Amino acid sequence: SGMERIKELMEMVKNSRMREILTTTSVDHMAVIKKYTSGRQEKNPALRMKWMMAMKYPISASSRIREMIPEKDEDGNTLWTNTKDAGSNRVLVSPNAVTWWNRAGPVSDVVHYPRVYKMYFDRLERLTHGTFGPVKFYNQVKVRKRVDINPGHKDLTSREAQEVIMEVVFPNEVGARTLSSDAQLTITKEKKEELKNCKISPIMVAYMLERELVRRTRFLPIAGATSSTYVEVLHLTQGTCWEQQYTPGGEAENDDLDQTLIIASRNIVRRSIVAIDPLASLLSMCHTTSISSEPLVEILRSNPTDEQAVNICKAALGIRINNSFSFGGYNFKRVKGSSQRTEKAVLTGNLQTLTMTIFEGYEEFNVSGKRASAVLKKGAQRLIQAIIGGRTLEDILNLMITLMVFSQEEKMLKAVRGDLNFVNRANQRLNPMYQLLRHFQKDSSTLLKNWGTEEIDPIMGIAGIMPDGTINKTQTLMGVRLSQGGVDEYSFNERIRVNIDKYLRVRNEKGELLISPEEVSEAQGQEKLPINYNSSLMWEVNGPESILTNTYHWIIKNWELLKTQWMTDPTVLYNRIEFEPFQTLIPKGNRAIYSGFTRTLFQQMRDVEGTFDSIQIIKLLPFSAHPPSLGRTQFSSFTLNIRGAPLRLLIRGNSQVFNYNQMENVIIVLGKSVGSPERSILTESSSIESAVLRGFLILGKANSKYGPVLTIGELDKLGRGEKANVLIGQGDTVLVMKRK
Amino acid sequence: MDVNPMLIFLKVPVQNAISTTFPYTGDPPYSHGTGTGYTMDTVIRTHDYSSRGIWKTNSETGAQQLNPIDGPLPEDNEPSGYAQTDCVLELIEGLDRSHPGLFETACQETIDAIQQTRVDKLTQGRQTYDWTLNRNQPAATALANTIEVFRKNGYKLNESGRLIDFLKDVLLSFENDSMEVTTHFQKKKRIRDNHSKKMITQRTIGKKRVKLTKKNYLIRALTLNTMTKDAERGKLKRRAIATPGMQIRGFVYFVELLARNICERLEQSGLPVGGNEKKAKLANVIKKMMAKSTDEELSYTITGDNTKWNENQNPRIFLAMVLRITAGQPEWFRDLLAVAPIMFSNKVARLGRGYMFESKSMHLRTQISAENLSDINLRYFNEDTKKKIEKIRHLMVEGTASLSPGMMMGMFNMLSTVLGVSVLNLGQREILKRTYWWDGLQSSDDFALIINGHFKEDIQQGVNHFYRTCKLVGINMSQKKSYINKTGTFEFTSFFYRYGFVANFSMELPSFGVAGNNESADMSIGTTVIKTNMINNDLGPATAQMAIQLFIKDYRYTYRCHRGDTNLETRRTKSIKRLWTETISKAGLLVADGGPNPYNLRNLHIPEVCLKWSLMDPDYRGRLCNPNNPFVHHMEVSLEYDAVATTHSWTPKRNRSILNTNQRGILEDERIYQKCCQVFEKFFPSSTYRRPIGMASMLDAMLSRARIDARIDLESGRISSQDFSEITNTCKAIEALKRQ
Amino acid sequence: VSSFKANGNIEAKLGAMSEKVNAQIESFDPRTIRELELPEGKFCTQRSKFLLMDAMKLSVLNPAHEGEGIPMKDAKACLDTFWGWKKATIIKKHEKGVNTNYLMIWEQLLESIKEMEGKFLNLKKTNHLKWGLGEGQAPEKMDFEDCKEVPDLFQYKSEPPEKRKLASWIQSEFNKASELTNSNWIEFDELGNDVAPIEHIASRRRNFFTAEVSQCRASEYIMKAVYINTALLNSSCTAMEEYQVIPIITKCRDTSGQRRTNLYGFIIKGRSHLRNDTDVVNFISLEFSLTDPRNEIHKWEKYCVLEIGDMEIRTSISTIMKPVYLYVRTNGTSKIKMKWGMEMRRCLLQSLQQVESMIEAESAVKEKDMTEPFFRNRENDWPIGESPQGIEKGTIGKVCRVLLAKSVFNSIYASAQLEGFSAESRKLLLLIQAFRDNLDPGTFDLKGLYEAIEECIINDPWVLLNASWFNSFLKAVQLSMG
RNA sequence: ACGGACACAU
RNA sequence: AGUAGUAACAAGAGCAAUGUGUCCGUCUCUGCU
Ligand SMILES: [Mg+2]
Ligand SMILES: [Mg+2]
Repeated sequence: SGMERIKELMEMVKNSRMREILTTTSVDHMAVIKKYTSGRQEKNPALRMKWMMAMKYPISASSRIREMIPEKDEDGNTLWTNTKDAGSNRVLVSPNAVTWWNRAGPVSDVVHYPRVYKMYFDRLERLTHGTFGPVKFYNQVKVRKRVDINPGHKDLTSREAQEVIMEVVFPNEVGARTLSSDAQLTITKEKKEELKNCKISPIMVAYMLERELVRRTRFLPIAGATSSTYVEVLHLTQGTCWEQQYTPGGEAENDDLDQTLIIASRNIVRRSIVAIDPLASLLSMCHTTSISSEPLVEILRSNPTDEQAVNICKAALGIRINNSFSFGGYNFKRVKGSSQRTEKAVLTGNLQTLTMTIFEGYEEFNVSGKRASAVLKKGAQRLIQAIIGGRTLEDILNLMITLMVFSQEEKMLKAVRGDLNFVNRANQRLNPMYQLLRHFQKDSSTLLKNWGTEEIDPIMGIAGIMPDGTINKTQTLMGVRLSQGGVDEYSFNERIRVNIDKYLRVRNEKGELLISPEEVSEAQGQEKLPINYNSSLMWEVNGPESILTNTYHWIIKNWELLKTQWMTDPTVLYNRIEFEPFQTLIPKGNRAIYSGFTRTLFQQMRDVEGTFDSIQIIKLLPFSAHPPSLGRTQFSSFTLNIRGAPLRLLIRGNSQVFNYNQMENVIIVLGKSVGSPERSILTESSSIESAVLRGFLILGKANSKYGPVLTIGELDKLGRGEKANVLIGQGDTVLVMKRK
Repeated sequence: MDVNPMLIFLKVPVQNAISTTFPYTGDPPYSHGTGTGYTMDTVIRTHDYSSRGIWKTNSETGAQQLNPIDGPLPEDNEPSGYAQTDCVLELIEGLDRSHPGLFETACQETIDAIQQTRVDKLTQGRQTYDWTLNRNQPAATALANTIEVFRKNGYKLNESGRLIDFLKDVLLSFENDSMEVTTHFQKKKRIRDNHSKKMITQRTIGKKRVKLTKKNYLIRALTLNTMTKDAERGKLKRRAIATPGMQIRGFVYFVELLARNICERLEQSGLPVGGNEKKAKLANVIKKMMAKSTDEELSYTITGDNTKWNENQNPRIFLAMVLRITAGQPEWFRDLLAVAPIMFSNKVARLGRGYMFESKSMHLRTQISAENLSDINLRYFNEDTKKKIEKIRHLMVEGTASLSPGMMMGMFNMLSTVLGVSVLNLGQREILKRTYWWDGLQSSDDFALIINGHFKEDIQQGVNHFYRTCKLVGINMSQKKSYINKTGTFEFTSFFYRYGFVANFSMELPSFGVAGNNESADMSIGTTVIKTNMINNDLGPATAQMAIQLFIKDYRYTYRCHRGDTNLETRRTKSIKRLWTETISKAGLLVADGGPNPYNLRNLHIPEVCLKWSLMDPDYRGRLCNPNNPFVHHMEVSLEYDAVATTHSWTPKRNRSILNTNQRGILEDERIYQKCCQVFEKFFPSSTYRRPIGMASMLDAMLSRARIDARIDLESGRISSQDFSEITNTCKAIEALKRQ
Repeated sequence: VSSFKANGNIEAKLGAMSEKVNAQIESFDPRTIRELELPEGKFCTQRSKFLLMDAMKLSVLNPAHEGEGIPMKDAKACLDTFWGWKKATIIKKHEKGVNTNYLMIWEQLLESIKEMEGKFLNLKKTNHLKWGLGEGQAPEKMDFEDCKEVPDLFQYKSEPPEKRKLASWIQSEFNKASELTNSNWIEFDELGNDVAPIEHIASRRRNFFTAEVSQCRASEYIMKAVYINTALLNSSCTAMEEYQVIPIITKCRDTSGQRRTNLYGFIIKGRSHLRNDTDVVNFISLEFSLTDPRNEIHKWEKYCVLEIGDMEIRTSISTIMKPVYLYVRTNGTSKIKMKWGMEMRRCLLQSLQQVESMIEAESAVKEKDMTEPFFRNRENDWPIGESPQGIEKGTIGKVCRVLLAKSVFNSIYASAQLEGFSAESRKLLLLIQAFRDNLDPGTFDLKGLYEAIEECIINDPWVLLNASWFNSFLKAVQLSMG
């Protein structure tokens, strides 16, 4: 009842050394004296186990084995022996005693293993009922990123889950801190009701709860899906040259499917506009695309996902549009106006150079969901007017932080205090608009006194909010008011009817241009579930790193066919649909200026004989997959958007993107070998070149018998029969003549 | 035909077969005998690279200290220690300018961590030099001896349990004119061995109280014990490592915590990242460096190491760095963080074991210790040791040698990283305004430096500028271990980048094998190591299946658990054969019970009990996972909790004995501490789960808990009033004893 | 420090610093670099713990005797199959030893094998056995407190190793170790059933890998080393005071699937009170051979070779009567050497992970599994050797066996010379690769790199062979650029 | 949280 | 003698740092087909 431990403490206190230790050691010093060890350290346990298992008794167990396991086997083995001491509570045990217990010990009716290790049985249930597709062989472009190896609880973070575990298992030891969430409280009451009358040790209960509730992450090289059920089978699903198609056993997660529907929508939308019919291609790809081995159009008829590119895929089919987008989890529904996106290089509050994406153009908003409402008048970097509503008085105060992050003026971008790294510890680019969100939730005093005040007229139906938390009726902040009733429901939460056209601009029965394809967010996220665009319009796995390698891999094996199309009737070659998903990597204003340069380079390779570089026709060819312009400008590199970072591709020589390797006789793209082009080096390696400059011929290396040096942009005022020395790029000079 | 493996490098690139250059299947080189020669070598070299500095005698320790700081600038390419304090301050000022708010954020995190760090953080270490014993001890043992000696001498600030009060006691103990410590002495006695009939020496260790002087205590408090690093790959000759005592370790902890907070937020630091995160960071650095370049630019990468990194660093430079990083901070914090460079500027190095001397007439050998080597006549050494002893004699004090320059191996890794990052940070193109600029990444001494320039001579001028700035701050680039090539391939700490990081599987080969804990733990480790190398180190699927088979073969040998139908015979073949014959479902027996191997590629992440659970016999499952398992430890709630683990989770017996050495007198205290910590956990259940905090003694905590537990049990009706009165009177008897 | 402002101090000290502090880039051209300078002296001698290509087995096919599987019972069963014994004579002396002691050791061992009972044969401690096992050779360890009176206390010597010249025997050993035998040496344990298609692909590739890798001679050396180091560790820990006899056993399966137990000779353990990890236990190795040591005498420097018998040898035409020699030496091993010898089967990983990676690299390019093209289409497409006709190209299974033999010989001849040489010559290999990529390599001290390489080439025959291999690869690379 | 193993740098 | 290699073992006290990352866990015998 608790009498035995106080009698034992009396017995120990009657010893003098024990009493001095128990009276002089504090609870903090007990952590030090608990790990006190005065013997020699045991090293090398592998070697020690190798030779200790040759002995008869390598195992030390408690003395109760003398009552549970006999001293003699049926075969005559000795199972345990008493130690060299006399009153030791410890015996030396043979592994034959372990085998005796496993074959002839007491059978128990109560086993605890499927409950304590329920996580691993969940894993085995996911594997056993899983399905295997084929194996495809291609160059896997893995990217090292942080993923979840244990998903944890959705309502908890790791520290909140550890505090829930302490409140459940050891409730009288939690100390000063309380549980600061209602989710913590519901999980705590549920786990306390679940774990009543448990004869398991509390530490094993705590570790079982940590396997259930605590989210663990690791940096792993992932090629495909990144949800926690595709990460446990990462050794099975991917390798260096192969992909095993695997669907785990069981029902998928909802928030995982909601995310990967958006990523698959944006790929099909961005692929479609560089087709000659952007609607007929989007319908051809939506009906064949599958997510976690489930078709797309059956997901697009039951999902409440409110996103811009999802709405193109539904308005093409016929599913009704719930027109809104989501920042922070709230429905940010537009009303009126129109904008367009184009990024820029702006400065932030912590003196860091940031590449933000700001929506330039007027947009009227009705932002409302589940706790409040807001009618945000807003244009270009200007929170003009927001009559914000609510239900409780405090829930308006947190949503006040929500709208003022989305505003992005020249006030909130320079009213940031603290340390807000938009990169991570691996120099990985975090998206900026959600980093100001999680920062201003608790640091809000810089967003209330830098925002200032604006004068208003005493009209009824309007309240106010001050910087210092005062509800007011004379003054308030700039562009933010407070209403009472707000805007009612069943107009944001109605899925309205719309119609689509050939170029995917989505307009309703009145004619509101609700979605244009130019308003699609051109980001490449990594999906939680795999996506099989089983179509002849895409490649095997999408991704900007994969579109680069697979396009050049296809030109290299089809080079015997494509070189003949290049030699005669070349405009049939440029119009290939294999070349079309490569154009999603080029920015929009750069497409016609690159094909006009490239085809002008390609025509000078034809009118000048002997200047046939098959390694440079390959490199420039998927930049001609567009109707050209007549803009006679000079380029030394072509930029390519991959994960936000514009990779350059040099017209002359290797790069980090297109590297030809003379040693292996191969073209290396992004570190992936994409095959030997033709192996025609002896016909190649010429002197005169024609596909580097526009209207100019490189004539060998540098020579100063013609005058000074120029650069690539300063060749505009030249004449006939005039040669020069030009910095061509990558630290070298060539003799260059503007021809006839 | 003579067979040459290296000719495979004709066809395969060297990075794609780099695993054939690591001979990591044989044993690594170990050191035999003493480490005194490598200690003397490093003392001689540290004073050789600084020899043109100033010599002074310390007023407190009496040692000869060499000051190379602001010394004469070097005139050749030898390793130099003449770091210029103004250039170090300029580089740290430039690091603060390029990162505004970095030093203040890192100092604030260190200030918050100083106030909440306990003394027992210092028990996180491995083998620590114990100044009370003049010997290495484990870290918790060394801290307990230091706290015991301090509180015996009247330094009771560390009774609060915070680390900073222990550090105040460390600084206050230097004023003590006579320290009184407890030392381990021995008592020898000539007995006759009973099993070989040879007269041996019985060593019996006891405790003894001695009186240290003030200078002897100060020399011991600045003493770094030294030894040779064993099992080091890649080197022909051995080097020495050092361990500091307990008076240095808390200050070194706080300084390295500040420098870790700085290094986390630097994009050019390779610490504290590692693994996939470090490779992601290096690939991001390569891509950003090619992003911050125009097309008329060469780019070259140095694969760099530094010559004698730890010997050419300086604690006075670290003092200037720490004071400039913490500029504008509280002066207690600047004085606390300055203690570790001041203590490393005045350190001595204990020389080691000494040397083994041999007598050919008497046919004997004796170990002459490091403290007796100053009295040995010089004719008794060999030639290299004679030269070492003669040029170290003016540094020798109390068995140690004075070592004022140099830090030691690994003492300040992050602070040295910050210095290298400051030199890397100098090369931004807006700072330099040259025709060149550089960038890169820097670990402890390894760097990858990317120099961009318009011509190859600008690359040379940039390399010269980087090299000479590094020479100004004491950093010496290794000219024989470094090289330069164009950007696209490099090496960083045995990571090989050939347009992307290749796999180096040989590096992981010492982890494939039987680990030696017990049967279940080794099975888990073996499958997990195979799976982790499938994911990260590109272990192919056929080689992973072969690895599973090789692990199961070595496992079945090691625990003598071959299959139940085998023809082999061991000590446990008969009982495993009985268990095999009596079992209906043989496919559910564990491999440690003669069962079949269940593992293939797909189920490598599932433990063996979970994998076989639906195939076990209910008798075998009830015996194997019996909750009355006599091989594991049972926690008392007599009555104990149920077990969860199987019978294969036994513990192997230990052997902490030393040959001919009785040491019961020094092993009493560990048993008494274990008994006190066992009786504490009867009152505080979560002590083994979370470390309990507290400043009250263990006995007061136990009596308070017993009183409130008896009162809550009497309120809840779970005990009677007589039991409550008996518990309260037992507590009053314990308090009557505790008063005396 | 708190009031410091920079005023161009770095540029002032860079103006003041001498111009002899510079990092001048020397352009690297492998066509103009020199070969590594191999040392001179006497030839390198054999130093493996057992005989590799000269060893002889006495075998029993399908052993069914009593107590089968016990090592001394199998050793008696294998000695029963040889009746051509005679009186042993020293035909090649160990020049630093007492060779009559080795003769008496062999006669004592054979006499005690003839009349042993039990499972473990422990030889009596006679004077020749105490000599050959180094008993009494240590000076008596004393404390210095009772040793100050001793007036001739001289420090232990720390001489460097003496340089040896590369001989041709270690290349012959490496050529023999890359060859297929007529037996399976590695018995791989069972696997779970294949459910995934990738497991079918992996099993199909693993069957090719096992068919090439298990009949190799290096796999026999793996199993020999694993058995020897295992039995030596178990004997060294359980029989610390006995002079135990450990037979050198292996167990193979032939091309017909029949079991076979092979005996290579015996090992007599000394006393093993191993406290450090580098503490040496001494043993005597006595190994059967059909190789006359008087041809390559310098290889057998540490051995006393006896002639103990005659054997009918059936050649391709008819039958001769060859002498049977017994190679006897003292050798020694530590616990870490035994530990790393018991795990030589991970050499099988280091080979195969390389070969599979090559198979996988082509599989990323051809977009299909190229396992059966690599093993069935018998193309010669990897340089693995240098004949007098030039560079010889082998199949991928030959590459399997050559890389396997390289890992096995790294494990057998593991030294600090090897560790230093590999880490230092890796830089020169990467520089040659950077030249062949047209990445314009450059050095800062190439002469210092060469002196860092060549100080690691002292006397180990494997290191001298690897340095000669690097010289041959450099000549091949310079000829490919001719 | 603590411990063990392995890798790398010093 | 031998192992070995800058100093040792060849019995008679067994000397394992710092930093980072990854992985696992929670107290008289020798036989690998
Ligand atoms: Mg270095
Ligand atoms: Mg280094």
